[PDB]
Amino acid sequence: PGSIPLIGERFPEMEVTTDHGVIKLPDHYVSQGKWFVLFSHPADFTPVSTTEFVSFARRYEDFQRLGVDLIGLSVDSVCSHIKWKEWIERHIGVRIPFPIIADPQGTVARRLGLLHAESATHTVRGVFIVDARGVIRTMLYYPMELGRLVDEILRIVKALKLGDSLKRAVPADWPNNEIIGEGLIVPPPTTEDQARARMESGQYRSLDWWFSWDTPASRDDVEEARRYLRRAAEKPAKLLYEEA
Amino acid sequence: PGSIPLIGERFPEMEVTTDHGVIKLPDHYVSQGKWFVLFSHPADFTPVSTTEFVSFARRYEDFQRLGVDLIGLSVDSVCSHIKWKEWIERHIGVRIPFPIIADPQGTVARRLGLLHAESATHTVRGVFIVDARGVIRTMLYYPMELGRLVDEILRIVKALKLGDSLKRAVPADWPNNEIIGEGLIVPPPTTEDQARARMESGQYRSLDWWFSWDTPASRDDVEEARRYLRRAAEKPAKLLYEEA
Amino acid sequence: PGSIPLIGERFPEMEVTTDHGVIKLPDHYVSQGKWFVLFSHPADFTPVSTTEFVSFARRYEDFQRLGVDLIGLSVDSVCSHIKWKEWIERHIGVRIPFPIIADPQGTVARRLGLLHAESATHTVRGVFIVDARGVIRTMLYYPMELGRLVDEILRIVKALKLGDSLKRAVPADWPNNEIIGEGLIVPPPTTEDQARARMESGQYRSLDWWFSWDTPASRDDVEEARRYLRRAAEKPAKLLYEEA
Amino acid sequence: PGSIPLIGERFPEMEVTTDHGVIKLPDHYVSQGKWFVLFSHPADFTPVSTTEFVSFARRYEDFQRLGVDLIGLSVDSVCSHIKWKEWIERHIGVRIPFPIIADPQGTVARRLGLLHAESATHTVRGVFIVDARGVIRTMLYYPMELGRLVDEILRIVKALKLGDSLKRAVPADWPNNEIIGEGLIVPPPTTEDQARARMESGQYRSLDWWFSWDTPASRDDVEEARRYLRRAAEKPAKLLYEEA
Amino acid sequence: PGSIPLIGERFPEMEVTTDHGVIKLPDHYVSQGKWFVLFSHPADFTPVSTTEFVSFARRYEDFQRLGVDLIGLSVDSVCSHIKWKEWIERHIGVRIPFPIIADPQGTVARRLGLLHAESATHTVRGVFIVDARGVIRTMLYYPMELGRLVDEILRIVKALKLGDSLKRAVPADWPNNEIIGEGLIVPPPTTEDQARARMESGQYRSLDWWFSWDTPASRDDVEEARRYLRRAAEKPAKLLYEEA
Amino acid sequence: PGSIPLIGERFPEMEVTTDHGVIKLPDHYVSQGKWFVLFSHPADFTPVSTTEFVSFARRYEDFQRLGVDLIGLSVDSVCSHIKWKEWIERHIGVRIPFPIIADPQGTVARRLGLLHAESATHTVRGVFIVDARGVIRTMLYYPMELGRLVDEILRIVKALKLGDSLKRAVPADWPNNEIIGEGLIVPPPTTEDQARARMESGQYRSLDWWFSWDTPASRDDVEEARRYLRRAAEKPAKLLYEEA
Amino acid sequence: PGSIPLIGERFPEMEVTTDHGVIKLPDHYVSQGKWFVLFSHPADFTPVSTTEFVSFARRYEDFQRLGVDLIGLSVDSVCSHIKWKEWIERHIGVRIPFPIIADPQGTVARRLGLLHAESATHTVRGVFIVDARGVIRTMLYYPMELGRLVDEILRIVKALKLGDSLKRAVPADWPNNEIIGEGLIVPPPTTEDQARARMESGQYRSLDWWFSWDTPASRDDVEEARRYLRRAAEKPAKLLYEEA
Amino acid sequence: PGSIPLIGERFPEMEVTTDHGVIKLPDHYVSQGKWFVLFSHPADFTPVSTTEFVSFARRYEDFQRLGVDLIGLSVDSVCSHIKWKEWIERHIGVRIPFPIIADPQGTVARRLGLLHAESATHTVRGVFIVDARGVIRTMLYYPMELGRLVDEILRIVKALKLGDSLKRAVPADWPNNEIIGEGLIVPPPTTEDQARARMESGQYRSLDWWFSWDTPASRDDVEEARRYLRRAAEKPAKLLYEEA
Repeated sequence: PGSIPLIGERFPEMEVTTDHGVIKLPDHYVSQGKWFVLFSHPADFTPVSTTEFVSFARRYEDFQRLGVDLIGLSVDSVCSHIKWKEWIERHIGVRIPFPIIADPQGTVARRLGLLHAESATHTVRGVFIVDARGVIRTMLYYPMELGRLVDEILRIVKALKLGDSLKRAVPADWPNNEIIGEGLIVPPPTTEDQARARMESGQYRSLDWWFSWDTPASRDDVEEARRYLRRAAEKPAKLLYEEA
Repeated sequence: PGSIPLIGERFPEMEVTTDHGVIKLPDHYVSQGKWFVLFSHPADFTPVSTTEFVSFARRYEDFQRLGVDLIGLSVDSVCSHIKWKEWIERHIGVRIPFPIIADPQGTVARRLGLLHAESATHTVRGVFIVDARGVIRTMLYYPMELGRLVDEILRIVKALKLGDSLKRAVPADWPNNEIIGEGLIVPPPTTEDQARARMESGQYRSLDWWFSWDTPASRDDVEEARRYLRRAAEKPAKLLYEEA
Repeated sequence: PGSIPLIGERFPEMEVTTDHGVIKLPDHYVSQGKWFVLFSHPADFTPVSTTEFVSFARRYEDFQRLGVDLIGLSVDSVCSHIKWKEWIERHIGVRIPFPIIADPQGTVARRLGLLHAESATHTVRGVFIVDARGVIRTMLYYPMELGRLVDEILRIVKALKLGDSLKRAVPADWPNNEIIGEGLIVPPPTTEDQARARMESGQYRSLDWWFSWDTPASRDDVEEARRYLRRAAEKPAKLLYEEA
Repeated sequence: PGSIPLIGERFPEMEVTTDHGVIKLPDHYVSQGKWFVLFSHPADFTPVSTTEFVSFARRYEDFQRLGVDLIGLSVDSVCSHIKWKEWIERHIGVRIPFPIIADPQGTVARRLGLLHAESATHTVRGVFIVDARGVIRTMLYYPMELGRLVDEILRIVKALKLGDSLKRAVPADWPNNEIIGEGLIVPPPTTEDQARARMESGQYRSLDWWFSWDTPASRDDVEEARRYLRRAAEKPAKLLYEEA
Repeated sequence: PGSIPLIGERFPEMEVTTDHGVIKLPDHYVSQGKWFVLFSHPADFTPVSTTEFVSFARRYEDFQRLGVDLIGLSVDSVCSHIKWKEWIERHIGVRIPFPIIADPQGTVARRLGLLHAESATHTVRGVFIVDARGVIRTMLYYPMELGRLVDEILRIVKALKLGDSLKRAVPADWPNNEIIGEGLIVPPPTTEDQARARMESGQYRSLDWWFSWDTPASRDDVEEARRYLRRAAEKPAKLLYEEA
Repeated sequence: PGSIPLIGERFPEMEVTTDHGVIKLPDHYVSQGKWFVLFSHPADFTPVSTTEFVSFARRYEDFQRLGVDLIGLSVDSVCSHIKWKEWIERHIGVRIPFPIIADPQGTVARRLGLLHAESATHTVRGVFIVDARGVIRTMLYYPMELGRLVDEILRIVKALKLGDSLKRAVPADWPNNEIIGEGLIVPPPTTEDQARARMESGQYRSLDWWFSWDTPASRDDVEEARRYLRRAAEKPAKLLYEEA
Repeated sequence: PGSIPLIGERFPEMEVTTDHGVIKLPDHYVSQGKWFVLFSHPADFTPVSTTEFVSFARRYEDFQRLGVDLIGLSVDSVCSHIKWKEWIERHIGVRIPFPIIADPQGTVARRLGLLHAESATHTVRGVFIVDARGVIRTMLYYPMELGRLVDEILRIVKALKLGDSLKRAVPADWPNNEIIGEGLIVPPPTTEDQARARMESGQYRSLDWWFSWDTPASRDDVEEARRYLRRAAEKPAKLLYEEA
Repeated sequence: PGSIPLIGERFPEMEVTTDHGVIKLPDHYVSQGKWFVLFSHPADFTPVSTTEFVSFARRYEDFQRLGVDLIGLSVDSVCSHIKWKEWIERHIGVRIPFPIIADPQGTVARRLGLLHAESATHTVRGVFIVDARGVIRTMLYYPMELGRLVDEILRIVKALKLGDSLKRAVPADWPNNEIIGEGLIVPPPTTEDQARARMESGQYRSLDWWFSWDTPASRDDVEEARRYLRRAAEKPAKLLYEEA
């Protein structure tokens, strides 16, 4: 096994070198009132990693609408990062606008547990979702051989921010949940007195005293979440390889 | 501040008590030639967890068809697991067919790093995808306040089985990748000789010696994967709360 | 092979989550000048445990009259505790009025030595009798297979309270001791001069200088304690399973 | 705190010196197919301890009916044990037929955790109920100031032995339980398949799939157990101090 | 082997429970300007031990007249001590007026090295002679099978007090030394100059510069010591077993 | 602050250099079926030590009659021992026939715990009484300022040999015990069955079941032990200083 | 400070990943009878490193002619190495024919002491000259800001090989030493007999018994070495930036 | 198996005994605004070491022009150093003007990592180039059997001082680099913003945004550096051996 930071912990304090300059994490993003998604890839000039950078870049505006910044990470150095970006700009027609951390001695990698048994030398496809307080909200470890579904990363941040802003929990497969649809869950009672007050209140649709929900998300909130999933499910209109 | 098992490692040898009896992991599933998805939830008779069990139960046939079994985990005991499943079948009309681990002392939870800072006593929403050799392939850690997207778990398992059988890596957002669509990536050359040989075979479409791909997945495999994402993107025709 | 708290020790300082909320032990009871009985059971929705909650519930007023509060404990979570009590009130027609601690990681169980070799993950049927100063006075460890005698727990608390106020030791089987009946024992002399002086005073009935007693308990005190034992001896007029 | 052996563990292998000679525990009883109750008292020529020794002696034949032997324990030496026994025979008219362990260095006391904070030098009123396989079944810790209810010790050994022979769990306050009276509880199902097979059997009375029971105890078993409690509840005919 | 306090060290600071109450050693005696003889015996109601208690009691005035208190010690408890003294008073006609320490966990015994290989559980027949400054002057260890010669304990104390007050060393077998009779020895010179001065000054009988003596002990001092040995040598006119 | 060998332990294996040659303790005496008395003195050419060597020398014959050998010990060298013995024969007229260990680095002294607080460099007046099996039977520690009573060392070996051969314990002050005179004590019963059998057998004089004795020592054994004490008590006929 | 391997030691046993594949050092070269120069550079697509790779590639045949292989090293990955080589081939017209180690976790850099205080993450410009036995012969540490003089690296391996072949030491600045020109030094005598015999044999030119030399190097070996230094001294007629 | 101080670190503080007296390193040279080259040699009166001292002595002027002092090091004592220098002056006609450290117990050698496997006892041919701030700028380790090229030591210090004053990196083989001749390299951009600003400024000749250079070294700086290399490549005019 290996060590990791945990959901509910402050992202560990660290200075990192990127292709945009030196930055402190998580302070650089807190100070801007921004969430960030830190994600890792094994090495520059690798194909699955290249497809993921293009996916993130296509979705950069959707992340900006949510007040979310993107930052990559591999063990390759800054000049390799910049050459790889230039190659993607020239050959695929896509500009990567977000920084990439250079982590040559694996210092960041070992701190975030991004070195798995699949490779002693190269990080797996780690994803840290960090809110504007610098708190880790969600962690995903995908392997070398499988690209990420970047639309699920938008769904996660949109639903987490909706949860925070309405004091609600978010049901499976939201906003297309099979029980309550675009409904959001009221945090259950934690005492018998709260359980009673809730059974007697009639304020919410309920299946039991522990399962109440309402529909407090705006139609804009619901449809933007659904658009991410519709894009994931859509056959692309024109493949970028064709005009390359 | 927590330890996890790692991608590429054997799922740790353990005996667990489920509401179906005592089993050895990963042996029980390895012996049947099955993959398994082990996932955790904080406690029984909690609403997000209930929406997730209903989502998994709706997808159970989709998992079975792939040669994949499901096993749950919370810190609650077997009698609570059985009462909760009875509750779901009676009040929602859905039978949960797969076992749930009872982990009251958190033995399993500490082994798998499922106790994060969000709760000292209750597991987060962890997901271990384990192949038929008993090897961990992917790990996801969703928080208390956010339900999983279960269709992404199906897409991960399908893309992994495809990549394993076709000897390919899977691009971002497969089968709807913006660069190569349903194409799968040839693992890149590891030497200058292999790179020269690959580029002077023209056996594959390529953007560079390190980015080659073909389209070896069948119509059926591709459409199966697209079915998962289309179900994720679509609002269900009727909601299960109406039927209660 | 396990540690325990000891008679004469302060009940250890701890914050516990109950189905009534968060409390500090023993402070929450010391602050009210109340004794408490903390008792454990293996799991919610187990039958012997259900019989014991119903027995405690029937005796709640008897405990209340001595200024003794009740608090249960199992490794199950709050929501399982509230659902279990709801099942008891619905199916047996008895409301459980006292809190149950939820101890999902066995933190409290390990602190009080409630995990024995009968089960690695579930608490035996422990009983801690703690006075208004927060001091452990008596400890009982019943196994999984055997319900407690709750009337003996009343008789212990009543006899302890009498012993403390009257400055007496309590004979075997009080208030029906075969030697001295409802007599209480004068703490024996600790010196030769004290022994000679106790014998020369002839203030008490004696069998020897180390064995003096008197009858200072009131008729109401003795009758209260004899009531507990008569209820334990007599078959209930009507069984609750009947009107179910 | 302090250390103790636990319910479900084999009584610790040990040679003890008693006023009947040296015996190995638990082998000396195992080898005769006998249960034993080992109990402790702080010191010889103490008044509460004397009342308890007389209680146990009066109930000697009730213990032998159950195939249970008695063995005592204090930090006093053999010659003190024999002088104390002679004093009880001479002044109270009661022969103590069962051995007492001499534990001068507290070697046995420390092994069984009989030294609590009430006294660094004298054992509290410990009770270890040990079955004919040498397994600890129940442990009670009464303090210096409070004599035991010896009839509850008979009720425990009778109920444990009945549970063992009829493969049943014993409800609270048996044989006077307020829900099922003299009924004994069928150990609950541990799987969903068994829970369903049980509720389709209609083989037993049931409040739910986890709360089944029947009435397999002999009327002799029931009335003997009730008789221990009726004796506990009975004002004695003639106090033994009268005739001294 | 095993650890001890040594001649010339302060008797270890300790609080001991006696049948006369709690006292602090050596303070209780130092604060009175009294020597004490602490002596041990294996167990109360043993026959050599009884003969030794009677021998000390007969010599109690001789000890008191020298400004020496007696205190005993066994692993037996206070009540046992007092019952044993009652037995000696009633059956031998001798009152034991001095205190006995109760040492049930062997705490004092381990401190004073009174547990030898002859018994793991009961002290041998240790004797600690302690002066009015709390300083250990002499230590004797007699075994279980052999009663002490109490007159030699009187001789040791009288000779040590004479040596201290007259600034002399005491010859072998004093006051019946075969070379110098009742003579006492001048501590020898420690320098060549002191040797020359002494071997010139002619103030003392000498066998050499290192062997000088005088006779500074009063006739009553000498006769007091002779009387201890004369009592040792003479068969008592009447044996206490006869007049019982 | 010192470690000692214990009664009941084998005398520690060691090779010592004496003024008679190198010997192995205890084996040199065990080989011959001899007891030995090892005694120490602070240094050669000290006056108390000289009186003690002369007292041992005069009693050599009494030691040889009991099959006891004598062996001395100081931190002085073999040359000093020979010069010292030659001085005693010339100036006092007494041959020292027994060997003295030379212990220059205090190797033997530290092993036997003979370095006490009185002197960090010179041995106190230790006595080890060792039987023909090489077992330590009694230990005495006299200080620098006080010579031994050698007749008590004879009485100890005599009483011990008599106790061993007759299977008896020896009362206080034997053969002049004030309760039973020259009587020897039968080891007390260790069980109730032995107590009752012994008492009703009438075989011995008794004061109680734990205090039995007879008179199995020959008149010669008794009068020899008494002569030691008579000699200890007698004013010597003529002093050796006068004819010196 | 930091740790290094040393001249005269075996190059540490290690498997390394290069852009030509996986090789074992030093075995891969030892098994071919080849020397190797392992050199490091901080990162790919850095300008000093690029000039050094071009210098090495220009001298590749000079190295091959001596039986010396070249192997580079940086913490950049294999794909980055190959893209950097392509760049050099495309923009400078120079093919890099030798392998580059990929050392992303700095496993090799730490083993060889290539991380200095100038950078925590990137190796300085290290040079290990390793002979055909696998033995380290010479180590150079150039910093980030200063490219190496590759002709001195040729002079070192040429001179070491001559010295090994001819059993000679090589004077400062060989083959242009100011004292002995192209002379090689005879290893000095290690004894006075050798010193006398060396001087008397008149076999060598000599300044003293410890300073003898001859001229055993072929004209071709000398001119090869002089050609390395003349190349180092002469400005190229055409600069490669002008043919880009 | 050796430790070294590193490039970028301050030369370690040490007091060293030389043949010019005690000096403190590096403060002695830092004080004067002087760089120093500290070099080592195995032992005095060894032939390769002699050729090296002569090569340094004859280049002393070139070192003085650069504000560089020289200091030697061997394990030989100060008297040997002075005798050795006298021998070089007398027999070769060359005065050694710089000090030599005496390092008899290898204190300095061990601190600078100058003891390698080639000799446990004698130092290899180490070179520490230390700047006027007392920082280590370059480290060379030549072996016993190979003399240094002292002109490369001048070239290093000349190139380092030039890089420092013009803020430039020095290409391979400067001033005869095969790509840019006497061109000096601008440190590469560390961000994409800097890369773009530099490429659209057109201020520098470039091969790419990471490879910019200009020619800001004076004709004198370039020709002085090139003279070092011309000297190294020139067959000496007359060998000093003939004059000796």
